[PDB]
Amino acid sequence: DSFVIRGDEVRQIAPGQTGKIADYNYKLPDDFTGCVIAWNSNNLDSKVG
Amino acid sequence: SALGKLQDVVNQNAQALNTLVKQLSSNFGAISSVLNDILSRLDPPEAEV
Repeated sequence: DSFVIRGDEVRQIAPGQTGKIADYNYKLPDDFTGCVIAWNSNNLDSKVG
Repeated sequence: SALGKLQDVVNQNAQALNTLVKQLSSNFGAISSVLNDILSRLDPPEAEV
């Protein structure tokens, strides 16, 4: 999967975590057997204005 | 003092049943002994423990 979220919502992408970005947009199961990969991208996805 | 053994057996069975019933009112280290209250007060990820 591939999506772009903010910094304070990266912790919500995890099995068991709940909130706003993890309950209405993208929900992970409690038995999720995988690896979450995220990194800062404040160089091409943020224009002036 | 004649019907002693039968009375003792009946009392032992009654005490065993009463203890088995009262064991449902213990926390065993949890926050409470009410499954509904636990599920209502905590989200499933935390209430699973």
